[PDB]
This record gives sequence, structure tokens and C-alpha cells, in this order.
Amino acid sequence: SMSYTWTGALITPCAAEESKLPINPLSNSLLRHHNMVYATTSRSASLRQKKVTFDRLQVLDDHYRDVLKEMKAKASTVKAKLLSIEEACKLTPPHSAKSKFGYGAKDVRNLSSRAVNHIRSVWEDLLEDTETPIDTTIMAKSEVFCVQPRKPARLIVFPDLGVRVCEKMALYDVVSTLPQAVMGSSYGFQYSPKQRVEFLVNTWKSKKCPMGFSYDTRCFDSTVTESDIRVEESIYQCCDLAPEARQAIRSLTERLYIGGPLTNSKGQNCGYRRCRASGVLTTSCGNTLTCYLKATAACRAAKLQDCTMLVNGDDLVVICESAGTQEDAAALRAFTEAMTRYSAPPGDPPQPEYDLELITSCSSNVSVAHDASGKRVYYLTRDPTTPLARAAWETARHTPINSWLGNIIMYAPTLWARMILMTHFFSILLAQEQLEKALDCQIYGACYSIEPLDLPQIIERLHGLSAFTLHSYSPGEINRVASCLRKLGVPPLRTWRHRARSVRAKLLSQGGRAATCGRYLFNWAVRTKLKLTPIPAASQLDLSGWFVAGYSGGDIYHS
Ligand SMILES: CC(C)N(c1ccc(Oc2ccccc2)cc1C(=O)O)C(=O)[C@H]1CC[C@H](C)CC1
Ligand SMILES: [Mg+2]
Repeated sequence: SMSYTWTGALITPCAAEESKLPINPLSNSLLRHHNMVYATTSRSASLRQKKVTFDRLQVLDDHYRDVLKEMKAKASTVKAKLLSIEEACKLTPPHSAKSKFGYGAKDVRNLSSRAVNHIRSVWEDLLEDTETPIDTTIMAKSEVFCVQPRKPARLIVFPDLGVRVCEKMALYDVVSTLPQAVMGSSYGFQYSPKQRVEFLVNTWKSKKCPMGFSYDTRCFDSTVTESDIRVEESIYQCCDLAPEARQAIRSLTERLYIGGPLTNSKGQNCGYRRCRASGVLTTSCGNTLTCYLKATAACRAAKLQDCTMLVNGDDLVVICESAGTQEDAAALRAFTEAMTRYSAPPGDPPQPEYDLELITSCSSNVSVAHDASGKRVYYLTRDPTTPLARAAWETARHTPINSWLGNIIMYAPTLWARMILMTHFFSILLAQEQLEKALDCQIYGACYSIEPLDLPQIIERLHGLSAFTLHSYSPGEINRVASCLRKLGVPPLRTWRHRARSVRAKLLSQGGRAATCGRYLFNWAVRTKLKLTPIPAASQLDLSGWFVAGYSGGDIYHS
């Protein structure tokens, strides 16, 4: 069937949409070519709609069924709990889209009589009505990028706040613990960036002759079929579940996840969906399970040998035992055909990679640098173009989510996050006298509130003290960063070094936590290095819930 059907009504915005970067005195010091920076708007929605709309092809074989049963057996060990309204509400982000039933984010978290009473009625309804298609709103997502030698906005389909709270009640526990139980070490969201690298590097070394590749599925969400979603429900159903939760999953599956009507911001019937919705609680879990299933089965059809998968939603990377250049290329092609039959055709054709640093998964790649002692140290990085374009935009305008803070946390050891983002933002935060202020950001889709002053500890716990001393990066990483700077018009190292030394001095004079950031974060900038000993606060940090599972589109907030 058709991934989508359209009525003609347009996907409309719900206010004014900024497309260009504001000429700002502060954004200009970070990036000079402001015209290369842009944000998607509903004005490009038509272009997107045509790309995600198509008839899906699907043929299932014995390999698929086999892997499916393997997966179900493991799911069979699971015991999901079911959250009470109270907890599900606690999980709602303070700034999440309001409900059309008289209440909003704040009321939900505050457990207002009106919000809880409505939520209750939606839950009862999910228990009584097993059919009626649940209404969703479709919107053009606004995201920032740098022009290329432009991207049309992405679309998001999400149900009402009321319905979202119920999804949590019935599936929060499931989507937080079933992926790991079913896929084990292949589930990428259980790893912190450093743990992801270690898993990738060790996996790579465990091969006599390693061969690896990333697989890009062309619009993965639209390739998800009604069948894949029921197969996915079948996996969830192997769990021990409270009666009400079992019915909630059954009804939410037929009424929401397999598809339903599309309404715009004006309240107009836009069309219908018969593929994955991007703004539902099961999206990450669902996509990860389905990609792993098709991929694993695809590997068997292709005869790839000793495959180790690493899956994060629709993002996939496979590392296996080489069989030779020609044989690897043939196997890879066979893999792609198997995936195509399973309704997961490629966007970018896949290519075998014999160099670990050249494999990009989760928009990132593993690379290597050196610590003070001089020992090689592997770490996660990525092309900084987008991270930087967005740092510029968030500098010029107020945004709910600060990706820059999220990028500093996840890529702390990188040459670009240290030299550019830390310097730029600590300089700016000192000025505005807002170093104490907590900011929201996302990690694997879950929303968190973090104090910039804590970055030193956070970085030590997740990356180790070496994140403050890495130097001598790879020639490949250096060219990528440098050619990035030229493109966006970012000041060179010298300028940044001067700024960092000036910010570092200012941070050291304040003492307390600010001096902590001064000493650690900017030690790369001075010549007279300061001995960097373990930060006490790093040994008393609970950062486990940070890397448990994916939540993108889940409307998840970790208090
Ligand atoms: C060796 C030495 C001088 N050096 C480098 C300076 C420039 C560079 O590569 C470029 C080139 C152009 C633009 C940006 C970086 C790479 C390195 C390195 O450590 O290998 C450093 O000490 C870095 C160490 C990390 C900080 C955070 C910035 C300076
Ligand atoms: Mg893709």
C-alpha cells in the first residue's frame, strides 16, 4: 500500500517561520558566512511529501522468520511494568506541545485535575475501543543546516499530549528494556560515545581481516509497513504484561502505530499514513528492532560471515570477516537486494570499508588522537558543519533545545568541540553572567537540564581525563575540520586560542566551579600546563540513565 495518501490540504506552519540566520554581533564571531546557514520551513514540505510517498514492496522469506523467532524468544524473558499516570506525567517535557483538550505541558507535570481526568478517559478509551484510528497532527520540522554544493524540511506525525502520556503508561518500560534484551550488544543506545567507540574498535579487532559498512535506508520511516508494525507488536506481546497494558499496546498498534488520519495545524484533513509515525513513543525502539531484524536476516541471505551489528533506530553499521575485495562487494550487493525485498531499499548505495575511521554511522565516525603520555586514544567525532551551523543559529536566537551543549557533551574530545564550541560558549556565558544557569538539551532524544559549570565532571566521567589533553589528531580529521572552517568562514586556530586564553583567565579568577572549567576545558590553550587530577565530583556522578535507550520522537524528559 501507499506510505501516504494526500487530500490536497497543505502542511501548514503554526506561526512565523525564520529561514535565515539573523545578523548578530555574537553569531558573527563564530561564523562569518551567515548566508550559508538556513533552517527548514513548511515552504519545502511539498518537496518532502513527494519523496516519502510511494508504494511499498515486501517479500518475506525463511531467514526473516527465523531471526524473528530468535528475537521473540529473547523478548520472552521480559517483564514490563506499566507506569501510573503520575510517573508518565513526570516524564513529559515542560515545553511539550499542548493538548487540544484544555491543558498543556505544565498542567500534565503538575498533575492538574483537568489534565489527569482527560488522560484517564483516553486510557479507558484505549481499553474499550480497539479500532477507531487515532488523530495525529503532521508538521514540517524546522532544522538548521549549511548549504551544500538545500534540504527540504522533514515531517513529523504526533498524536495529542493526552495520547502521548498514555503511550508512556503502557510502553515506557517496554521501549526502555526490550531492545537491549532482544539485540544485546547490537543495541547502540546502551553505549555512551566512549563505549560506542570501544565496542566498534574491539569488534573491528576481533576480526582476522575486518570489513565494515554503513547502510542508509532511503526514508526508513516510510518503508516501514503495516506488517512490520504488527511484527513489532508481536515482539512486545512476548512480554509479561498487565492486562490493561496488553490491551493498550494492541489498541495503540491498530489505532496509532500502523497509521491513521493526518490533520494540519489549521485542523484540515491532510491525508492518511500507512507507515511509521516519527513522533510516537515506539518510534526509536520500533525502528531499531525492524532494522536489526531485516539486516540480520539480510546478512544470512548474503552469506556475509561473522557479522556484528550496531543499530540505533534506522541507523545501521555492520562489521564482518572479509572474504576478499570481489567477494565482499558481491556479498554487499546481495545484502542490499535482501534488504530491498524486506522493504528497506538503500538511499546511498553501501560500499565496503576496510578502514575503520572512514565508516560513518550515527552521523559519526571513530578516529584517534593522543594524550599527555603520548598513547593513542580512540574517540568519537563527526564532520562539524551541522553542529557549528546550529551553534551559530542558537547563538543568534533562543531555542528550546541547545544542541551546542549536547554537542559539547557528546564530542568533548574532538578538536572542533574544544577549540570552537567551548571557547565560543564559555566566553558568551561569562559575559552575560549566566554560567550558573541550567540549559535544556537532548541526548539520544531524551531531554535533560544541565548546568554548564558541571561540564568538567560530566566530561571526565564519560570520556576520561584524556579529553582535556588529547592532541596530535589524525591528518584526516585535521583536513576535515580545516576545510570546514574555510567553508563556513570560521576564525582560525590562532584567533580561537587567543579567545580561549582570555576566557580561561577570566574563569580562573572567579574560582569555584568556573575555575574548574578554566583549568580543564582550556588547558590546551596555555603553554604552562596545569596538572589535571581526577575531579571528585566525577566519582559521585550518576550518569547511567543517560545511555539506556533511544527516545527520539518519544516526547521524553528525564527530570
Ligand atoms: C600540534 C598542535 C599545534 N595542535 C594542533 C593545532 C592545529 C591542528 O589542526 C588544525 C588545522 C586547521 C584548523 C583547525 C585545526 C591540529 C593540532 C593537533 O593537536 O593535531 C594543538 O595543540 C591543538 C590541541 C587541541 C586544541 C583544542 C587545539 C590545539
Ligand atoms: Mg536513512
